[PDB]
Amino acid sequence: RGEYVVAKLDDLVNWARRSSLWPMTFGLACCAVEMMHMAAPRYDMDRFGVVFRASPRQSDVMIVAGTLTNKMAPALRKVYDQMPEPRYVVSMGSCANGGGYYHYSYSVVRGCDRIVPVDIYVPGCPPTAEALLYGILQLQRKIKREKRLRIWYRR
Amino acid sequence: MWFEILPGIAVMAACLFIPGMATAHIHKFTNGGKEKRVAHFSYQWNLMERDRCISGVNRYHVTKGLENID
Amino acid sequence: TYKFVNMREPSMDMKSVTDRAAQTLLWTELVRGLGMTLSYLFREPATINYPFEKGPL
Amino acid sequence: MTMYIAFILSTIFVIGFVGFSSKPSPIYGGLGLIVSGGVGCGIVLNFGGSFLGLMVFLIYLGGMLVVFGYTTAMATEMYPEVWVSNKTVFGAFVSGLMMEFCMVYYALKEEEVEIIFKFNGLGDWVIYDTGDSGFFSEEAMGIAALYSYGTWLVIVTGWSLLIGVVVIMEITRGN
Amino acid sequence: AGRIASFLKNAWAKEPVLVASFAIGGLAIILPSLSPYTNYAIRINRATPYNYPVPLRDDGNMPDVPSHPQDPQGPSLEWLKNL
Amino acid sequence: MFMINILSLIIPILLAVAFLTLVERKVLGYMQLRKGPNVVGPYGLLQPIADALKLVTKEPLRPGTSSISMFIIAPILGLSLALTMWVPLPMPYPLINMNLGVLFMLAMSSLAVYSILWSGWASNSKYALIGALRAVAQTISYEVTLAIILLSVLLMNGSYTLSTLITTQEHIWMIFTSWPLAMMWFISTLAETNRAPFDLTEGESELVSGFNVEYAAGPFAMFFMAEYANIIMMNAFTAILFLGASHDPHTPELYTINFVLKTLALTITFLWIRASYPRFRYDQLMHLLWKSFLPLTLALCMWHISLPIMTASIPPQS
Amino acid sequence: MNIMLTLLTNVTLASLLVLIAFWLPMKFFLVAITFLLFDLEIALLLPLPWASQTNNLKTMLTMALFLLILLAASLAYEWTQKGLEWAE
Amino acid sequence: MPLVYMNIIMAFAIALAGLLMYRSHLMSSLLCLEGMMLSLFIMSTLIILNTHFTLANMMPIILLVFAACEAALGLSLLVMVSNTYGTDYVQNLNLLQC
Amino acid sequence: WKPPPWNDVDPPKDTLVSNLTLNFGPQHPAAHGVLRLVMELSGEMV
Ligand SMILES: CCCCCCCCCCCCCCCCCC(=O)OC[C@H](COP(=O)([O-])OCC[N+](C)(C)C)OC(=O)CCCCCCCCCCCCCCCCC
Ligand code: SF4
Repeated sequence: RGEYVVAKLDDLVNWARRSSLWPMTFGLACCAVEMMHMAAPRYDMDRFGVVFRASPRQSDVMIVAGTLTNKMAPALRKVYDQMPEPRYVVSMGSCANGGGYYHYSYSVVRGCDRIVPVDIYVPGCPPTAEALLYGILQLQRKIKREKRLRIWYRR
Repeated sequence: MWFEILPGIAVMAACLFIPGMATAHIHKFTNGGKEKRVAHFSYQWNLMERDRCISGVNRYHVTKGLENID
Repeated sequence: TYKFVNMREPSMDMKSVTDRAAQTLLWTELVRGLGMTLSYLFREPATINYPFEKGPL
Repeated sequence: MTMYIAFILSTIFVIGFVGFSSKPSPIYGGLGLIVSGGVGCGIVLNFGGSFLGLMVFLIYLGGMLVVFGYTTAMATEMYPEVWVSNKTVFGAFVSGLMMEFCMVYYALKEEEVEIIFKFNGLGDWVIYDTGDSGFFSEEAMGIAALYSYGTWLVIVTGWSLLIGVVVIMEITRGN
Repeated sequence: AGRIASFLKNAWAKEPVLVASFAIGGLAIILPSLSPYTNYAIRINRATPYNYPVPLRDDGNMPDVPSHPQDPQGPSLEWLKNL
Repeated sequence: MFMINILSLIIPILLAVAFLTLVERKVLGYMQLRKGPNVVGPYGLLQPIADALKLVTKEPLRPGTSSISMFIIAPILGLSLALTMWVPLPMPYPLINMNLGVLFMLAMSSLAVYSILWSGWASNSKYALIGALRAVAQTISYEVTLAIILLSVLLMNGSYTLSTLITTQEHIWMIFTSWPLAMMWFISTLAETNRAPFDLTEGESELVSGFNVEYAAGPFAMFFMAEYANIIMMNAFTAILFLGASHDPHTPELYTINFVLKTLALTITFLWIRASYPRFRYDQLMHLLWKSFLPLTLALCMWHISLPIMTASIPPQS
Repeated sequence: MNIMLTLLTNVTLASLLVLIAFWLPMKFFLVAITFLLFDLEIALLLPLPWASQTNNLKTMLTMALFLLILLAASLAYEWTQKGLEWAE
Repeated sequence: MPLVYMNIIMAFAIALAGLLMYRSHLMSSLLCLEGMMLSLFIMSTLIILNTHFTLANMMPIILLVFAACEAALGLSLLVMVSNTYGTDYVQNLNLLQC
Repeated sequence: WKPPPWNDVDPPKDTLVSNLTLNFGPQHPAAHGVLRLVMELSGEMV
């Protein structure tokens, strides 16, 4: 059936994208170091897709780790547009989520939502290294429940 | 452990196996259970046309020996 | 108390220059670096199998 | 077809020359010569001359022309003209097209082209000789005489290259 | 003498690649001169019949040239056989 | 007939190139004490498929400063070159028995540098342009030693026929006769193939991606696969040159087993060598090349030309 | 023919899989010029293998080694007068 | 005479016209001068290989190794007029009016 | 047409330098993160 055909194609594309993200590091503060332990063998992430290819052009998901500043605001943003789609951003830690410990400050924008469309939020100050692995995994399952080719078929 | 890279290695050996057997077996099939007669110099070339033209079926690989002449 | 670090002196004798010349031509400290990584290849990994394995707290 | 393959390649060789003779952007002009260099070896290859042909790939196409476009890369203006750009460049290209079309048409119908050199218009293959070469490649055994008969050639070409190395520094020294 | 030996020793101390290059190039230029197999290399080089041994018109008075290919007269490469 | 052999050669080569990404992330990790790609696919057998599929489904970006004409020929000029370079490889009986195969392999190896040169010009960015400029200059500087090493090695072998390699290297590996040139050759392979300590462009942080600075998924598949493609072969060329196997005419299976294992082991060392050494600074590349590698190679060519004359050991070209 | 067929098939495969990826989704000069001169001098001794089998290889020995020392001589003059120590 | 040689002979002529006519850039002129010796190389090899003039195989290799020496000189001069004038445009090279 | 310079030295033009001021920092993990660097260089020499 036609819906089966578009379902198999949807699974094939979704399974590929969710399983082989190529995140680009945008660590700015202590939120960078603890994600950078996910690189350490204890919570290896290269076990599933996410690898060292880096090269923000060759990146699917962006992890914004640390406090976001007003002078950092445009340069981070222009990175996001240059990042080709499907682009998703991961909000790392209380500071990148909603400003955290510097919410009432003049050189920080409260949260990354004011700048980029945040798809996933990982609480912590800093979030434990494995907790981000869960956040990546839940983002992986978020891609699994995507119906790009299905929604096109309805149209 | 360390042997978890072996199945990653083994599949490669299967992939690189294909060119080795193919270009050898295809040679055997296109030469009739033989190998492609190399022609690195003129002698090795007109030798083939000598054999290709005498065979009658215009194939160098098929060879007629003592049973042909009297 | 204190201690220098880069105060080693290179010996100019026939023996010492031979090892250094051998090291430069026949790369040995590079091979020593190779041996360090290779010995670690046969070392078991410490990759916690998330989510099934979870880090200690 | 396949009989005219040397003619076919020779035709691409001529139009390849119009590519860089029209003087386009130096990178694009180099590319037009790169293909022209590539096909020219095939013309040599079809006549034999494997080693002589292979150099055109190696020491000229992958050689002289690599540093050629390399110089154009770090030199030249910030606005490189795209092949169309100046109407003269396309005018030169179409100009090169009409020369090769008129002769080739004249070549394949009347076969009596007399432009400068009188040349009769037959296929490429009616010029090859006949005979077996034994067990030695004629091209390979010819340039291998560089060290058995190429006595005065090696002495002079070697000396000039050493002077070539010294002249390039002296000009590039900047006094 | 003493300075020359010290010159070589410090050359090997800091510049071991070049002294290796000069030594190898230094040798590679002089053994081929006094080599005892160089003449052998030439001898086997001419003893490779690329071109056919065209026969000669038998007018007599020449015993060195064999009448038959298997005849003992004429050159032989028995030396090439054992070496 | 002929065409079925063409796919039977290039297609398994291409599918092996995709998989090499897995081991690059895995055997490094098993040395880095990591695990390598394991979760996706059994034992990470499916990660290269996941890697390759998004690159052929992600959006292909063409920067406005990039000439689309130059943006498309270069990836084809690179990948196709790697595949046609495989045609004279002496797999038992080679697909192409070019008597000048050694020159044939080297000639289009020089053709490879046009792939990076045009891409650096096509990208048209200040940092990108200089990154390619001081990348091509590296590769060309390493070809002169490449040619000299080749010239010395086949001088003792014979003619340039790649099939003759298995004949000269009958009883002893050729490395036992030119081991000072073998490491001279091996490091030269490490530099043309653009791998650490000469990763340079493709360095994940050296030039972030070098030839892939602005060049992302889509056409970037034919520009990050080609470099890995030359890795398997240029090591395999070393395998034929110095580690030649035996070939029984009645059983070409033995040489297929031996050569593939030898070239696969060499590629392991090639992947071993990235995970054990830093990256040469630009000046250090030329300092290593012109002033230490270049003079030594000349001296060894001095030695290897006289030695057959020294011992009456000239090889038969026919 | 076979050679042309091989290269033609490679181009189409590169072209085909490119299309699916596009529609379905003084120092710098000196290193160049020094390589150019060395590369040209390299092409001189490429015919060496067959030249090693000439019938007067003694004259070959003097002159094949001649080009190689000139390769060294060209580098030696380059090295001593700065040269390979590129402008920095 | 075979049309492949006339194809080469014009190839010199179109290269000759490009070298003489000039448009803007000395890079293109140096490129045009290289097509000169290029078309000379195939023409030389074609005649020499056809006639089995064994010793004459000398000249093709000798031809371009000396033609490349023009590139060694020609390329160097360009960068100097590029260093001083800026762009290497021929129009800039007019100081020696007198 | 002005007379040629007596010393035969034509007058130098102004500077023709290409000292691009590279912007290191907020794109490269090479800068370890937020390390915007402003510096000019002679192609390679800072
Ligand atoms: C009768 C005998 C005739 C022949 C005799 C020949 C001479 C004796 C033998 C000499 C040694 C062999 C030839 C020279 C080799 C070294 C060349 C050189 O420049 O060395 C110094 C060079 C440069 O050392 P450097 O830069 O520290 O010092 C050089 C000298 N100055 C400072 C003055 C410039 O060392 C290297 O290049 C190091 C290696 C760089 C690449 C990194 C990866 C290395 C991987 C090593 C392990 C794997 C090996 C695989 C081997 C192949 C396997 C198939
Ligand atoms: S959320 Fe906490 S750990 Fe993360 S950047 Fe802010 S203060 Fe630092």
